[PDB]
Amino acid sequence: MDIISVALKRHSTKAFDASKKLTPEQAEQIKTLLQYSPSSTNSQPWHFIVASTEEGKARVAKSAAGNYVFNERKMLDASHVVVFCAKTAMDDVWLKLVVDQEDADGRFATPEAKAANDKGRKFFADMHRKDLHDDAEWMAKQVYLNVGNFLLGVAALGLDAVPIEGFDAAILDAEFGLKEKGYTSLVVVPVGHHSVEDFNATLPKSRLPQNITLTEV
Amino acid sequence: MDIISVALKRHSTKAFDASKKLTPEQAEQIKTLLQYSPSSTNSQPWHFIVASTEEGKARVAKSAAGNYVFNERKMLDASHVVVFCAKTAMDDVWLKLVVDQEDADGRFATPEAKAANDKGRKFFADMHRKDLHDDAEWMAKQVYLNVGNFLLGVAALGLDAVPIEGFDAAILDAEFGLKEKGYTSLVVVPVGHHSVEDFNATLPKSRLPQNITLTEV
Ligand SMILES: Cc1cc2nc3c(=O)[nH]c(=O)nc-3n(C[C@H](O)[C@H](O)[C@H](O)COP(=O)(O)O)c2cc1C
Ligand SMILES: Cc1cc2nc3c(=O)[nH]c(=O)nc-3n(C[C@H](O)[C@H](O)[C@H](O)COP(=O)(O)O)c2cc1C
Repeated sequence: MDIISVALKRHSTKAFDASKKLTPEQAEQIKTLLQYSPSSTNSQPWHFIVASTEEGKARVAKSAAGNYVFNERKMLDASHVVVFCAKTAMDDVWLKLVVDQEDADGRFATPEAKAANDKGRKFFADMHRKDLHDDAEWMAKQVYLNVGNFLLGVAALGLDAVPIEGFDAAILDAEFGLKEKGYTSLVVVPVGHHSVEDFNATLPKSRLPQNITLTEV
Repeated sequence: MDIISVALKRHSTKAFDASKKLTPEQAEQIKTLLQYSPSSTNSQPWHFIVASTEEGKARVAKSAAGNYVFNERKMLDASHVVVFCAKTAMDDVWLKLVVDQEDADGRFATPEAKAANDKGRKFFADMHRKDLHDDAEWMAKQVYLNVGNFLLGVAALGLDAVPIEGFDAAILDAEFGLKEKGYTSLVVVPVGHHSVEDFNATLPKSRLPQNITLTEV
């Protein structure tokens, strides 16, 4: 159970074995990972859809019918398929909700601590929706962080997965009633076990040398 | 069971033990982690700065001014500090860097297949920097994905870390001459070991209930 090995061994599955499914335990482990991911000020500006039924994966895959047909198969054949969603705008409600939760779990000693945490959360939230007018992308950024967390996490569970950015968010939004609830699709991640039609399992892993992307000071 | 415990036990350390440094192997491991993270089309539109010296860390801490004082401590007290940077504009010279390392690592069986990815990568990049004119946030989204992978990874190594968004991007960029190289800092991640002053090490992890963030279908 060494994380580097799993980091060097994991890959983007290009073909899933429709027959091999997720344990009801692994199915639970998948939702736990999504939920427990960190976020700026613990804003958790996301929403997830975890397709488990063929009727569900088809609903999702329905967004890959365009010029992303090669992606369609990964969706339908994989055990579970999660489509990460980000909030469209950071509202005062979601903010009150987060702090009310942190309080419910006992993260505040005095009511003054609770207030100081809320003012700090609103400081950052405001500099985004009021100063820089980027709360939508700031929120989308955290969702991606959640994905990086997820990809490594499932890989460490001995599961295969692949981050799909090639899909019509517009079609997916409409198909699930998103945007109405204040959300958008950003990444689709089919999870399960790979089949022999997956070429990327035999191919070596590649990244640019550290002498180009990294500076030590 | 394995990464899940890691995921639920990890926390945003608020105070570091300066004397507690990373072991020689741990230092190489965090670097590997930064390197093998996935990214859309394997574009790796990122750059990292790892400060391990006392001089390096102070230079990064320079960005912890104004209303970001509460983060200066962690940037100096932590064993190593990683500055996550994204490219400011995706140019063909880099798309050529990626494809050349993929060809060199032995992923392409036929020269037709290499030209097949170059086109795939280009088409994806083209619709971002031309049509939507948002390649700056697209590359930035990839960096956050890398951070998520990093946060869980260092935690799996038994290391402490806190993702910092509270710093001055201009000071960090200027202090390192990033704009001229084509980069901008997004997230700062000091990593080492927590001190007993870390009030967050003993506090309970708070997250929203799954009945709000997750829709199982
Ligand atoms: C992108 C990002 C930026 C953050 N910025 C800061 C920061 O500037 N300073 C800090 O002390 N914590 C920062 N946090 C830590 C969050 O408050 C923390 O991740 C969140 O409350 C969840 O707590 P946990 O990491 O203990 O699970 C940041 C987290 C993320 C993901
Ligand atoms: C955000 C994102 C989007 C990607 N889009 C796709 C996609 O639509 N289809 C696909 O097969 N792979 C996709 N990839 C997988 C990448 O090509 C892959 O992560 C990269 O080549 C590095 O290889 P690895 O995943 O084996 O480490 C994507 C990856 C990420 C992180």
